[PDB]
Amino acid sequence: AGTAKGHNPTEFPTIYDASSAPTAANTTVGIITIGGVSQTLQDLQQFTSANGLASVNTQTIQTGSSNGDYSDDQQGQGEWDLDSQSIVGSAGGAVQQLLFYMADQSASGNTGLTQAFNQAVSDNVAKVINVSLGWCEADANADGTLQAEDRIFATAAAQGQTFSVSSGDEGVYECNNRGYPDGSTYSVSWPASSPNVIAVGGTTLYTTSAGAYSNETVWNEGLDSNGKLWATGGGYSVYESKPSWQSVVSGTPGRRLLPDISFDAAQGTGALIYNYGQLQQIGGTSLASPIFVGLWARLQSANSNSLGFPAASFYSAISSTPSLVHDVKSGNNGYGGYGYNAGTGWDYPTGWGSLDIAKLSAYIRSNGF
Ligand SMILES: [Ca+2]
Ligand SMILES: [Cl-]
Repeated sequence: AGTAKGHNPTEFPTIYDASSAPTAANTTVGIITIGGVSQTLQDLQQFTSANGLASVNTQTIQTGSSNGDYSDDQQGQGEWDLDSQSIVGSAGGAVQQLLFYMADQSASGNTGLTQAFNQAVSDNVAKVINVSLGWCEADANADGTLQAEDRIFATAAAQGQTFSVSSGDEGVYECNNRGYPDGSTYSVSWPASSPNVIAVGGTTLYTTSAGAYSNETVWNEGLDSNGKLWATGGGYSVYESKPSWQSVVSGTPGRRLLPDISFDAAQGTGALIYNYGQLQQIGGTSLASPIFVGLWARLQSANSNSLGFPAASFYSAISSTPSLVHDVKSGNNGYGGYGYNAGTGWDYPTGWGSLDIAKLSAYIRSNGF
């Protein structure tokens, strides 16, 4: 029902019932990037100015060597643009500060990215940090990246910071050359599979003619011209054990199940983003995660930044309180009859579904989080 169309980031508060919440003006938000953000900061200025918003206070942080390579990755600017504009829109147009934690591009292995995570945790200034990135968890495990980075995320959670991590864009086929159909062989992304982050999957978002929420289905846009699947990542880690709050999803393996929650990701229902000055309609779970980050930062500002890492509370609250979410029920995250199916309650494509922010805010006021 409803219509599939692109959306300005300033629409996400209306869509996810956040208009009545404070903005994130009292919460600092981080974004992990690969390389520099010089064009992204110009695109952010275009965004805030076009939408008549107060300018956003930004900082850029070289997280690795002094002599590292923090040049702009040109294609990457569109990703940091998606992240930053979607955060600020979802946040209601205001964040206290946006911190870009830039990974060194000339560091060995995945150590530039690991150092960017590390800096965000060590500084402990951002309450919420967006990670619109990932790759096959088995590859991360094989070279020690998984173990090194999980230590950092564990410190974050203990400090009360929320890392939000996109679940992936390959459906169940993350490890098959990043999204080529592979029958019944299913896999998941890192760092989404960490139990120390909030993993965010993807929906197809339908709105009414007045722009209200109508419905969400699983994000699955099928194959591109290369034969690669575009769909929400979801499944379970082969390595990470199930954190005990996930026990409420009965009949699942003893592994970290993902995603936790989901928001808009279909390109066909995606965000209108300024990229090198030009408006483009962009999706991915790289959209869904920044939507969560901006919305969650509103709830942090409503609660004096006192909400800790929220995974356990999400699973207890939502399992007991279905009115807190839009439960996705239709669609699949594979191809050719394979993959996981959405269904009643928690499912592998979408987790609990999307948050109804004003309802969650009322729950937190009554019950804490
Ligand atoms: Ca569901
Ligand atoms: Cl845990």
